[PDB]
Amino acid sequence: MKLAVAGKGGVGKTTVAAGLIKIMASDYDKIYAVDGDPDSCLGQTLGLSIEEAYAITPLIEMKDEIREKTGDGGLLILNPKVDGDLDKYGRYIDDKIFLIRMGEIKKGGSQCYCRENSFLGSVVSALFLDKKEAVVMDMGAGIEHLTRGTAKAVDMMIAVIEPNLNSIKTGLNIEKLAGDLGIKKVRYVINKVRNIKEEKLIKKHLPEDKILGIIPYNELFIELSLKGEEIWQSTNPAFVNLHDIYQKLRLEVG
Ligand SMILES: Nc1ncnc2c1ncn2[C@@H]1O[C@H](COP(=O)(O)OP(=O)(O)O)[C@@H](O)[C@H]1O
Repeated sequence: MKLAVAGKGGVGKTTVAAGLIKIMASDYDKIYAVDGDPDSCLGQTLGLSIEEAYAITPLIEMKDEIREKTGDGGLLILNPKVDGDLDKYGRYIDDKIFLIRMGEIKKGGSQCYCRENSFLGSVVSALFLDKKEAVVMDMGAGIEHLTRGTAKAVDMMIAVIEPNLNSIKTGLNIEKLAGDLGIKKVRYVINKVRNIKEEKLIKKHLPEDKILGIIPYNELFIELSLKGEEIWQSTNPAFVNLHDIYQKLRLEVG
């Protein structure tokens, strides 16, 4: 199974991705947790300490492997090859979850251009097309990491939104981009709903079949965030919601 989780920053996109990763880590023998969003740490949210996460060097910073994979000094390999060498780009969090941190993309200007991007692209592409084990990658609303090439391999794009017009619009934006790109399934996860009014607002703009589930606002996510980190276990009343979301998710995929 290949999943993409997108959402504007602050919507709780990383928290949702981590939750799904935690829950599906028992239906698969391995899962590629891919942090495609620099602004938030999928690693820490997954339970890693700020030290263990930093140590897992970001794809964008493997300046040597980038030079070697895209040819150096002489050649230039427009199509870097990366497969068996994936497990060298991350760390196993445990016997099931392998984490890869993309690292922030750049643009610069006529200096050291396009190389590293073809590197990350190769990784993403290999993860979705060449690899067979479940993959769950989170990303911002721009879903910049996906391409028509990989889009065909994405079983589902999960748009995480909050219960308000703006955010709902962003969700719809994501649905458009994902669609244009060729992803067949785009489902929503409304996070941080605080009252019933919000739930109604949601239903008034989004169809029922397009909604995976709702996650209530909960102080726990804030407390566990900066101490326990085990923010996703029976201990959390929101886990019931994740279970529902996940179950509904597998009903549509496989
Ligand atoms: N359902 C929720 N209820 C309360 N707080 C939440 C909830 N989901 C996420 N949060 C908080 O939202 C903040 C941003 O989460 P993250 O998932 O890191 O955001 P993004 O990935 O949207 O930048 C985190 O501090 C997280 O604890």
